[PDB]
Amino acid sequence: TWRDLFYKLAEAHPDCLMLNFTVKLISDAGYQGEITSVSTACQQLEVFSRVLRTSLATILDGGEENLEKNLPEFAKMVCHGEHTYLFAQAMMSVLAQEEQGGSAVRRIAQEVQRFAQEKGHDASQITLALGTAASYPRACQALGAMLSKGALNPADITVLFKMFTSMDPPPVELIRVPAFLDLFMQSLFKPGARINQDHKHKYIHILAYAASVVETWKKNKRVSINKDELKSTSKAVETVHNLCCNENKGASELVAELSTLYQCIRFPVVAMGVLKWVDWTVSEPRYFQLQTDHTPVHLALLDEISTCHQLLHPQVLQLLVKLFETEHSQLDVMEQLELKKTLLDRMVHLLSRGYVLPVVSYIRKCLEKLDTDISLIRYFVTEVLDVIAPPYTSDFVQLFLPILENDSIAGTIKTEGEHDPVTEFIAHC
Amino acid sequence: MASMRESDTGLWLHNKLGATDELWAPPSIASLLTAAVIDNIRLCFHGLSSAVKLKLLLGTLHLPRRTVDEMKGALMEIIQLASLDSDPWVLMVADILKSFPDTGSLNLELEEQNPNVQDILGELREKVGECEASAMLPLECQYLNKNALTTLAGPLTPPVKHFQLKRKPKSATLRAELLQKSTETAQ
Amino acid sequence: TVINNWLLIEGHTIGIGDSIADSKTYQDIQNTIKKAKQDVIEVIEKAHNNELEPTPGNTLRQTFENQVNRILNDARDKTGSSAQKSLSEYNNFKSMVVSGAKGSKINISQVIAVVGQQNVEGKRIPFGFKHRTLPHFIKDDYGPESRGFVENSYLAGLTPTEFFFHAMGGREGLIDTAVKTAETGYIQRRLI
Amino acid sequence: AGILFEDIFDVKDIDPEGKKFDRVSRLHCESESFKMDLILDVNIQIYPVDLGDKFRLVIASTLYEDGTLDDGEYNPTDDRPSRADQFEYVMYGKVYRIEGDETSTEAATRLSAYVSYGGLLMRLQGDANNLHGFEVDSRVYLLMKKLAF
Amino acid sequence: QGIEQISKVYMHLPQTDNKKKIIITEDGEFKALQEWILETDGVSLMRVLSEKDVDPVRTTSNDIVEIFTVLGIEAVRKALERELYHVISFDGSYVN
Amino acid sequence: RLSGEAFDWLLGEIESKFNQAIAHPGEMVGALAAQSLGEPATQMTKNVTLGVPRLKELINISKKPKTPSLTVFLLGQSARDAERA
Amino acid sequence: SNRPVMGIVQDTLTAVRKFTKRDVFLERGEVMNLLMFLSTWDGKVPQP
Repeated sequence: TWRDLFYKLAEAHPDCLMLNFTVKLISDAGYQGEITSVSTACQQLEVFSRVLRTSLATILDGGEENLEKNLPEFAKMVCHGEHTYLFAQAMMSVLAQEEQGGSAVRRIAQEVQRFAQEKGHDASQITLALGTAASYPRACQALGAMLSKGALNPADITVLFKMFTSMDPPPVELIRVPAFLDLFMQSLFKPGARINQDHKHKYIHILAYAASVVETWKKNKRVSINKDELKSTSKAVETVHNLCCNENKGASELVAELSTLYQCIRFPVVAMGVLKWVDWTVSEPRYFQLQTDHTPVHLALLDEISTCHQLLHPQVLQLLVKLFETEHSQLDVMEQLELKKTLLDRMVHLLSRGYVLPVVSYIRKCLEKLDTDISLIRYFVTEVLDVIAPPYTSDFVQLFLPILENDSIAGTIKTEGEHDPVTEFIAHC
Repeated sequence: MASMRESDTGLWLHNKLGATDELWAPPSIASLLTAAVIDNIRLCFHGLSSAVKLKLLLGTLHLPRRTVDEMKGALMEIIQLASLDSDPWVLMVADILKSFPDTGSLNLELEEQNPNVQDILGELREKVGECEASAMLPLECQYLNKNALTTLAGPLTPPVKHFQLKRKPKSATLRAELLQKSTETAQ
Repeated sequence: TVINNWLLIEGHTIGIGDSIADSKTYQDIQNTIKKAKQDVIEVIEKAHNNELEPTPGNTLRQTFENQVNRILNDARDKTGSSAQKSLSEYNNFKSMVVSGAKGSKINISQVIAVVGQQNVEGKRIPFGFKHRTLPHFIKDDYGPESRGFVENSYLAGLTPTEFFFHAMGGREGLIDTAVKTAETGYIQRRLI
Repeated sequence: AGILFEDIFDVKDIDPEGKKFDRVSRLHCESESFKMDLILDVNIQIYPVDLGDKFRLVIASTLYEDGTLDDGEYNPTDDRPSRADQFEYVMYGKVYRIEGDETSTEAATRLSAYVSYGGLLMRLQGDANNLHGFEVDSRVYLLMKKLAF
Repeated sequence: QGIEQISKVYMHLPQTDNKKKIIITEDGEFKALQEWILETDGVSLMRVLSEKDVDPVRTTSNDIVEIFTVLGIEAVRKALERELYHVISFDGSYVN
Repeated sequence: RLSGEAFDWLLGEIESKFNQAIAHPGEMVGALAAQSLGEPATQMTKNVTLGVPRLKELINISKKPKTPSLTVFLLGQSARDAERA
Repeated sequence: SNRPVMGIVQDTLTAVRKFTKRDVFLERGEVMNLLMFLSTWDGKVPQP
């Protein structure tokens, strides 16, 4: 506390000598770390470089679970200073030049640039200048303007459609920035968003080219372009967009075309767009008041999303967590209980398809937070142990033994019967 | 557009770009770069502090394409004059930005007697080589189809198989139930 | 003066072309009318097999009448709205309605979409004969067209039964005028 | 002079709600230097434009360089030099509303000038610094000219 | 059971704020409330107002002779004014 | 944001306009009211029997109205529970 | 009912609605022809 008082005094009276003398005494005594170093880290080159290197090495050691932990501090240190952000993005782009294992480096760069944008600092045009957009100045200017203003305009989209549909399309990887695609999904999926009908075909073609059209690159050289997923994919995108953005139509009509819905929901970009549309559509609190099914079709589509693609599992988990954490004070508790039971079924399905660890951790956190009814937890664990069979991995048993350790499960699920899931799991371990 | 002298230009630069709290170069730098100031930086660049150099160099890219087109030679001159500063930050930034006015892109050269860059590149490359199978798929891979993902980062690698299932989960039951309901409703 | 002299250049008219739909709105109107007829038939058959829960405060017949009238009014309103959407900015009925010079939305609805239900004394066409409005119907028919619902528009023309029903509906207006004038003149004289 | 505001705009979008009127088109434009938004109604029948066009927009108090501040009545027989000789589209109207992010304590950083050219509306939304010649209930000339660059 | 010349009673929920219960909240808002009301088919006004759980302040009678007999001459004047206003402004017209 | 001169002009205009709204002595308000009430009566056509007949029952005090009724308001907690009504 | 009893009726109302639309433009000749019918005009042609 007294060291903090010295820091405050030195800030308030920089001219005074004793404050500088105390700062240097603190540095010599070994307490230089407690001295302000968030901005000092940016002004130092080699120490910041070594911190970045160690943080990224730890990130790649521990997987995504450790990347989620190391990302905040590392991103704040990098993006607090613009020069540090520029140098960091430069080294990430240089490392990502290699086609072998460069996906992780590109993801790191995307996380850094997203964090920088979330702080009100715009450097998307810098990233475009980093890439091979020199041969296509029109595309670079268009994308820079679109990302700078953060909206979707018909003029730049028309320009991009004209050039990409032409005989010499620009690098597709340039338009594969997550921010642009997120804005595009906001435009064509979120209810209440209006788009030009006369350019909707161009929008769909741009999205299809960015998502489904594939290119071969060797030594950063364009070799061949596969455009097979361009007609059926674009038609599926159009049909799904029409279904999602026609909010006047009831959910019954959407279920009536379930065959086409399932046929189109089997593509990754389309499936993720469907989940996003459901996300905004149900994000309205009044949707549950207008939702008259205990086990609705939206959750079935969520199950289909979980089954279809493995990479979309974190998004399904986030949507389910958003739904479950939503505590409602405007509906009867019974419908809330039914919705939570159905969400438990959905997240059991997520667990079944291999997405076990985050679901189990979320259940453990909820049980230790007492935000879930004991009946809900009992039914969830009963169904989990009903569907699953031995053997079980070390991580699963390590995460699930404390789950049974809670009395709220031992005193409820344990029943007198030949097939007792809790007793069976205790005995087998 | 007055001719601002070297001491006066340095005072102006350290007043407009003197915000140490604003480590981010403000968008106003787009309007802070004119012909006269860039021309007169030829003499006041010696007295600028390193933070001022970094802020100005980072703001040099936030310019319109037409402005860069009409202000080429002065910007080449300022880049070559920045390439003679004590801070290697300015040297490297000017070296890469020398190609910005020509093609609109940034040069890519590293490991040129840059020990921090050398260590970072070497360790990150060797770590990626160690964990090439366990890569970090970017967000667009969540959007890319099968062929695009295989071409970019290889075919999808399934996670660890925790266990096996004896009873079909109720999600399949819900799927079948709602398929039957949709068949009944549509027909 | 100024507006009338500019109208010599702009001009204004109304004709047959302003009373025509796009042949796609006609399909929507026909489908809506068919759905309304099916719903009324379903209500009638459910009444015949005695599955109506009586309204808490009213007789069974009156709630049957309420169901029929609600269905018919909903159908008429939907058809009118669909007709209004179809009108272009060049339409003369729309121009004369939005300015408020003459006409109303229901006028365009009746001209284009459907005339609607005819009513006497606030109720549907009564059983003038024994349990049928006209000899052309069967006894105890509570269907839409039997009790005085006009399913055609003024452009498409009225069939003889609905023409006679419309005449019945229109007679009451003249009768009401002829009695109300003399009724209210005395009230006004007493007040003054 | 009397140049209240000058900049280069590019047509980022044409009327997004649809063609309410056939002869009049709505335009949403962005700036290049000052980065301010523009909404304008134009007579598309006589001065047709399409997406991606760029133009110089010079809002001026008077058409005469000497700034003699004409009354504002139509006198076609005037041989004095005018700015309209170097512009393709000229409109004359009055500014009728000035908005801003004004707080009860400190000033406003963003302004929004609304002008009506006898029915055709224009809103210029930008930072407060570039909008200082706009005072409500004053006459304004449009003076836009397309660019071939 | 019941009171004579009361043929039947309708249970009603006022969807218009005129017959709704309006009470000023603690922070100044008006916040019109919705409460059940009864619409009879006869006139007592004396054995009805004496009934328990029946509001003796907001209960009207729609009949001016009975209101004159029960409440007075100013009350009948106010009731007559309200009846005239209702019967004139039902169609949507307005009279000063 | 009115200025001082504008405020003085506003006060003067209000004081001038109010005096012109005073009722003129000698105005035959009875005949005017009779006409202004008889005019809408010529332009008007659960069951409460509004319109001209209701106006006739009100104007001619009659002890036998067609549809007399009361609007009974529940006093306390019974105004919410349906069965308690 | 403290409101006017006289308004604009029939085709004058329709023509004044069609005349004040955003897309109504007049040449000089028709402008002078219309201005000839103003009783209270001051004789000054407004700037277009």
